[PDB]
Amino acid sequence: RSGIPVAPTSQQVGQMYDLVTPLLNSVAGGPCAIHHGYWENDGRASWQQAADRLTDLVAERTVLDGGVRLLDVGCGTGQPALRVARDNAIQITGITVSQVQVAIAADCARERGLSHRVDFSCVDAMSLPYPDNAFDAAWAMQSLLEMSEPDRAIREILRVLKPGGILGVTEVVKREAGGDRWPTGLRICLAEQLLESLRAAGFEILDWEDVSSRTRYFMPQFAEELAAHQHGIADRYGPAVAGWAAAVCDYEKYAHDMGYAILTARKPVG
Ligand SMILES: Nc1ncnc2c1ncn2[C@@H]1O[C@H](CSCC[C@H](N)C(=O)O)[C@@H](O)[C@H]1O
Repeated sequence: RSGIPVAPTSQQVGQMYDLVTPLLNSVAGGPCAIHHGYWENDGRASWQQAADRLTDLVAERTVLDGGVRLLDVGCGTGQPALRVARDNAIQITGITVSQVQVAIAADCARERGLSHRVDFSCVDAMSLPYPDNAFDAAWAMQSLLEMSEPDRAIREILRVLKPGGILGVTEVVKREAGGDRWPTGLRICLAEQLLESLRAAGFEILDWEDVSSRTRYFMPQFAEELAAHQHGIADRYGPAVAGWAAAVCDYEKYAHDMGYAILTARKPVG
């Protein structure tokens, strides 16, 4: 029944990422995935490696052939798009509200020799410039819950997908109804609420996988990485970034209530 509970504007979100990007890159050792890792065992792989696994799982579910056009909704620094573009002859349109991320993503594309397959733009997902029925597939890897009006973005994605087009969504969720923003600033949402918003917009749900048991290593491991780079965060990156950093390192107060969802949905055929 209930959908995504519904905040910062898209410009404000872009600004926050403009500010925090250099810190994330520093922690990661370069432009990085900005999503949780997925582990096969008891947390052995680095979070970067585990994040690449998540990317690969999403690509498996969404890139069904060569020669398709894919919209990466909230593309971060473009690292996941470029990972997939290395080995898939497809066209990815990556959109983000952060001009810092656009610039980094486009440079990375150039450096890697992948700009024939991937391009990046500063575009608000709540208002897409694209015609109806433009894309074979889409990703929203931890982007929908950052939006002021996620339902609006979901309807736009449905609009610009072709009939039968596939959407893959990942998100940090409240694992279960037992026991509103997380201390990191992320909107609190159940996977069940995300599903209901997708359905309500007109998507067919193909699959939901609750993978909370595979991703639980992320917050502790990323916090430890962050803590190494924590000196002078407030003076070097600004107080907003310092507040966010403090929240991540405070993960023991809340992360046990978090889980993770991989959703596959499609625009009805026609
Ligand atoms: N309204 C909006 N329109 C487009 N992108 C948005 C948006 N609100 C937030 N985002 C983007 O969503 C991303 C969240 S971080 C996820 C990044 C990427 N999908 C990854 O997996 O690495 C950021 O790039 C942020 O700028």
